[PDB]
Amino acid sequence: LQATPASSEKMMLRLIGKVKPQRHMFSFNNRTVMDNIKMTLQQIISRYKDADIYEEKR
Amino acid sequence: ATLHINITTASDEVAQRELQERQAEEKRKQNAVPEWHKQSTIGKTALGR
Amino acid sequence: GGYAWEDEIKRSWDLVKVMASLVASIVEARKKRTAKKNITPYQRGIIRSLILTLDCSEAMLEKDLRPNRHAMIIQYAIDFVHEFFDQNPISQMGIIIMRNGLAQLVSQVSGNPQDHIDALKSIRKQEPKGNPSLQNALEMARGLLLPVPAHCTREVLIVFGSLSTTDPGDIHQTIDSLVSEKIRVKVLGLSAQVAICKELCKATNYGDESFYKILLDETHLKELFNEAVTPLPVNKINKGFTLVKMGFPTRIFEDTPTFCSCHSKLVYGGYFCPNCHSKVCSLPTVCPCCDLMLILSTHLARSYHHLMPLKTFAEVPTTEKFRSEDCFSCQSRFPILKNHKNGKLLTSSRYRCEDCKQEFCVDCDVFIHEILHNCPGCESKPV
Amino acid sequence: PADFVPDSVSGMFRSHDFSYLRLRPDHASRPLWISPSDGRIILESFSPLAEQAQDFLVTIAEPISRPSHIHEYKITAYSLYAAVSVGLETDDIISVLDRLSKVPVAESIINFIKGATISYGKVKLVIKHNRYFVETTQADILQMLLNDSVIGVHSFEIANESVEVVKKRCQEIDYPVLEEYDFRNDHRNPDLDIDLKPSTQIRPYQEKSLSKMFGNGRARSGIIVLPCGAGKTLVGITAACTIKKSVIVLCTSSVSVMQWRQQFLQWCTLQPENCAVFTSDNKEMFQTESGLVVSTYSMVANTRNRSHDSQKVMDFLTGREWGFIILDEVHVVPAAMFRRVVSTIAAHAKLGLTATLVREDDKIGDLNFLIGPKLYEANWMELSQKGHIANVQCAEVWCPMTAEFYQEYLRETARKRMLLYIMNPTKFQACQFLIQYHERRGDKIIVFSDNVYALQEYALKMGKPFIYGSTPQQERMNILQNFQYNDQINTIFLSKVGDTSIDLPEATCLIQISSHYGSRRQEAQRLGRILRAKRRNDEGFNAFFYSLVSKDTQEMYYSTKRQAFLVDQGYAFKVITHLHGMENIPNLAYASPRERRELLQEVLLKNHPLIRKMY
Amino acid sequence: VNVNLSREKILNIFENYPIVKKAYTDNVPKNFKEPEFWARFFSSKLFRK
Ligand SMILES: [Zn+2]
Ligand SMILES: [Zn+2]
Ligand SMILES: [Zn+2]
Ligand SMILES: [Zn+2]
Repeated sequence: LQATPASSEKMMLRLIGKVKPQRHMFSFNNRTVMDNIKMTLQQIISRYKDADIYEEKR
Repeated sequence: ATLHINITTASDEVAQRELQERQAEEKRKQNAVPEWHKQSTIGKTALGR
Repeated sequence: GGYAWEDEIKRSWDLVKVMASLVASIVEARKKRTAKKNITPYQRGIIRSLILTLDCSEAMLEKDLRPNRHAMIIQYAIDFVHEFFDQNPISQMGIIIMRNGLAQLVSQVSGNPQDHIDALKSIRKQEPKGNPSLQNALEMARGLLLPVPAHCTREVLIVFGSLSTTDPGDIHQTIDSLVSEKIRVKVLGLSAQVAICKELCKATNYGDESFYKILLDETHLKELFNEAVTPLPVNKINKGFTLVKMGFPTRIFEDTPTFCSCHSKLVYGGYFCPNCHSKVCSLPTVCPCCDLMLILSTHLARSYHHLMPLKTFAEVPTTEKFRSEDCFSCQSRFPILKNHKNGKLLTSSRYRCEDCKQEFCVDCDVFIHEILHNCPGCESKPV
Repeated sequence: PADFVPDSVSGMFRSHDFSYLRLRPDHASRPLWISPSDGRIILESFSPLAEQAQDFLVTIAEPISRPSHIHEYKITAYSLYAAVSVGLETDDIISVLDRLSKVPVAESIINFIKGATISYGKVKLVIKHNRYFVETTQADILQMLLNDSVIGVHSFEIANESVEVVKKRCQEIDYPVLEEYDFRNDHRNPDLDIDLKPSTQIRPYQEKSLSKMFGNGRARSGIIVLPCGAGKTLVGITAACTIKKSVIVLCTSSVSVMQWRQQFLQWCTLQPENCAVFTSDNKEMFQTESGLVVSTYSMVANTRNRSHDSQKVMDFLTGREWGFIILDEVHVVPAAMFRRVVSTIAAHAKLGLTATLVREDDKIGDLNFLIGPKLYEANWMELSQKGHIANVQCAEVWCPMTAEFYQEYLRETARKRMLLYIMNPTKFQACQFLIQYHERRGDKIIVFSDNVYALQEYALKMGKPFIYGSTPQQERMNILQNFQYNDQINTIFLSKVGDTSIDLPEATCLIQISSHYGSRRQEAQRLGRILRAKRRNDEGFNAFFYSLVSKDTQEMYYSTKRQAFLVDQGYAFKVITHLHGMENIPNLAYASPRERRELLQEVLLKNHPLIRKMY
Repeated sequence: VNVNLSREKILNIFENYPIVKKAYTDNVPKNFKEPEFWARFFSSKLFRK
């Protein structure tokens, strides 16, 4: 997940997929919406990455 | 900030403690007395090229 | 409103202010001699099945004992195993540790001290950790002492280092089960008096609260470990007076190695079983071919001195006329013994025996109390 | 003597055979040996009743040396002056020394005790309305002074500049001057509400030093020496809080003035409106009736034409009767006009805080005349073993000089010889190897060299930052911040800037490439910059001190002279004539003979409003 | 931030807290995997309560 800092003007969230990798563009208007959506989506990809690591080890 | 958990089978974790022991060994090397300090260097040859 | 630095100087040099000192030592020695006057031929269980429970918890990492608690307990347990198998050869022993809330049996109940020494040496390398479980250790010892025969006394020695224990169940039911199985538990504690250990010792020892012992310093731990090698005196209510069948093997001599019946290895010497003609490596052990105890005369002889202990020698009166100027056992001259200027022969080092009335010095007195177990004067008497 | 028959083995003793003193029967408990020749006291620490004698000796005697087993003290006049001042009467000292010594106390030592202890407290220097008065309780003491008569109950006014001459002259006579401030009974000087914050804890050795200073309830002017980082500044704060009068503090650097102001406003309950700084940028003084002022020796003792504002501030300092002066780094007080700062300022109590109480000249013995008797010695081994300061491993690496370098060393003058023995390639190799080894261990390293050209050459050869006098201040701050935080910069090359009072990050390794002749003060100041490390709480931690010297040169002589002070503190400099890893290091600076020859030839190459426009 | 979850720790959580084991039975074989369930639980108000 590529996210934009608060110092930048345009708010946009880039998504990177796995196997050519799929790329998606998610632009937003408000900075609180970016903060909430990036922390929620970061938490869920952290959970999914931990699950994938545990499945790969087993 | 972000939260990560580790699901362990308690068999690798012992090895992880061994890894910590490795770091402890590094802590022994950081506090290790230099070889010229622990013993006398008089009988050895002089420093040079 | 003042300050500490504005006070007067401490003047600790000025605070320092500068015979019958042998009398001051000998009154303490007499108090030591008074505690030995309780000599009784109490019946003791010679054949013992001792279970040594050693703590291996986080409280074993405490450094009040040099250098850490866990290493000293292991070393003194090694010394205790050596002394116990030196003084109680017929008795068997197992070793259990409490680690991570679990009872780990590290050496099975056997009469060979070398296996227990190797097990303790192996445990010495590992680091103690966890919260100890008294109930798990007691249940493991109860399982270990179940096949012990009725003539062999069932004893457990718990070296408990921590102050609190976590059990998976009710420890009082375990205590009641141990009481019902005639298992006697002695607990040596390291920090303070734990109530559950005191209750367990009182219940297992028929109300005797003296079996819970707590050290004071290094030498007190040595003395407490050396106290446990003596067989515990049995109660009058115990009626397990059974004849025990054993044979005395003969040391076979052969220049050709043979397979032993116990380990199936090539050993030159051995001891052929008098019942089934099977050889063993060491004694005293059960015969692996017919389940018979195999002991020597010396193994029985090592535990006779508990059965007829000597009465402690009496301090001679100062005014009483001494029989000999020198010692009797080692003919050491008793000195002038003038503790102060007009002491004369005060607290004369002669120790009168209760039967032969012979005179022994303090060296002979402590030597008979430690190494010998028979009075030379009582044997020199032409009875 | 006591009719002792001289043995043939007493031939080479120059009248130091003390065998005539009969050994006591109960001697084994007594831990002392009193020498009648010079009052030197030999103490055994390993015996019982040693510390109960050690406190007695550190109250009545000055310790010459404190090794592990046998301690050596000196009975001197100034130690006895502080001994009687804190309440030890004459007969008590003789009785305790008689009780605590194997050999009997000789009559010469007893007579020395009586002579030094009596006739003390007769003459006293008091200050009344910024005017020095010497006062005596006995009348004829005024009439027996007819030689150094500087006159301008029984007391006469002396000049402010002549107080040092009076103190010297009265010390030559058997009437030493008593300099004690009864701040409890002093009401002319207005008090301060200065007090330590309750959150600040004071270490026991600091408490012992301040108990030496304030033993009798009166502030006694004197000198306190503590290691760098042991909290001498906190001792100054606590002394100011004890006296509770107006305080003037003198320092050597403006950054030291800033640090002292910061320490005052942090450890004690002093408002910033009571604090004033006399520096170039700041010259505003406190407007209250009492307070703290902090300044530098140079500005206070400036004989040059100072500015009008600084002149007004100096008039304010001189016209105000100060209750306390704190002279930081008192070893520079015996200088030419740094001596005069005790004369230009009328201060009742004078405390000199230092770490390096040595000078190469004898004027360091003039501080008892200027400030007062040496109140407290800190035992640097006792503080190191308790973790208060670092446990340094002092060492001296012997770098042999090469054949072509040593030939040029002998056919040269001393000034060029000084440059030439620094730049020997074996010292380059040793410094490079030590830097690499202690950087692999993860140590912050300071390399000291007083030669600026050598500092630059070593830093350029080894790719490390260098700080010297001509470096700009912002570049110095940037380099020090990179040294403190950036892990790629673990070695800094510092000139004599680092020897004096500048703020430095904590370092655990020091390599002394060169030095300023036989300066013991600079040696101990350099050692003091690794004595306050953060890793002292770590078990087995040791700091390192390397003095890289050229073998068979005059650098050996100066190195031994500099190390002569640290062996008095107890430090042992182990020689290192071999380094394991010399032959197997990847890159050796000046290993090839042609590179060494190029380095040698580089070192040898070193030595009417309208007419104004036309002009 | 990383936390290590041993299998014995999971069993102790189940024994001491039957509410967590009740949530384990109807979610882990049904919807999401066990580490995802534990990461959701550690960030929930139930763990704080
Ligand atoms: Zn065998
Ligand atoms: Zn058999
Ligand atoms: Zn005898
Ligand atoms: Zn007898």
